[PDB]
Amino acid sequence: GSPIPHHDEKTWNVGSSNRNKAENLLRGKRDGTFLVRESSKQGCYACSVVVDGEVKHCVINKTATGYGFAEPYNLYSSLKELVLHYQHTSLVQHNDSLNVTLAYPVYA
Amino acid sequence: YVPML
Repeated sequence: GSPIPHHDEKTWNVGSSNRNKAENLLRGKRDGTFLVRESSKQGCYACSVVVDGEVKHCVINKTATGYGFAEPYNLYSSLKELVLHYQHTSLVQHNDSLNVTLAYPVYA
Repeated sequence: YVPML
């Protein structure tokens, strides 16, 4: 049951994987399946998540106060802390199209 | 990328 798989960062952190690789990994997976990867936008990370059967990509910013999707929520000290927050909190607060949580690590 | 506010 617990601990949830998100605690093993290897289940969702796919390092320097590009967009096309991410889409290949998420193809056919259920809603809420996700990964975290480096972005083509240097200095940034990206979250790729299945929403309504489709893969969406969101930038993760790193700032002096922490990682986050947008001000004033760039509050997390590590990517793991971010992931754990959004495992229980829907991304809809940032965009009404994203009604999903980070529920299922791609490799759990 | 999806716009996030």
